[PDB]
Amino acid sequence: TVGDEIVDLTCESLEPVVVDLTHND
Amino acid sequence: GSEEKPKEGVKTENDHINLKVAGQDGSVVQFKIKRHTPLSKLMKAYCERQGLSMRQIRFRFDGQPINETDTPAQLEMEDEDTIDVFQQQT
Amino acid sequence: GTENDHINLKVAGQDGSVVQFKIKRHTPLSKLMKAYCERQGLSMRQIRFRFDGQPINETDTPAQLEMEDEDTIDVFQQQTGG
Repeated sequence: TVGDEIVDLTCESLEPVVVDLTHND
Repeated sequence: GSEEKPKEGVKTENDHINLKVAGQDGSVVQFKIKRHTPLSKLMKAYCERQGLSMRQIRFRFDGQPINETDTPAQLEMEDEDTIDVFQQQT
Repeated sequence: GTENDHINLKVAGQDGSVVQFKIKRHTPLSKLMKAYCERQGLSMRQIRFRFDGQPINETDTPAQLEMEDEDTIDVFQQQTGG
């Protein structure tokens, strides 16, 4: 095959509720 | 060089999968497509790939014609699944 | 305790290095992992976060995974589902 694949589909994910990030590591 | 789409991660559509199209039973191609989307969106890839009218080729899925309009999900395709293309120049 | 507020998840990077992340339950872990990728330099696509013994999805959420603000997100680079 060797090569990307064009097609463009619907959405990918959905986020009901939001949230921030954190530090650590 | 790179490879996306859930390596065999077909859960419930809207989770893109790689679609393999076998043309002229001589080789294979691997497309990346979700599911809920009509396969006619995929049927032209191969074309843009091999130079096919898209409408002129003939595709198939495990026991299904998947008449483009058919969406992988609707039919229940999977990652790395294949869709055979057979279209002569006559 | 925790219904739809935040919760801290511990993401482990296979090497024994885990990380804490507060993520609202009904929120796609794709954010928590995004922070993990942020934390270091992973791709998030070449990475598969597994939850304390439970394959993960970018959309999978703590609630959806019955996690909590004291669970652990396990990280595995490419191996799980999508």
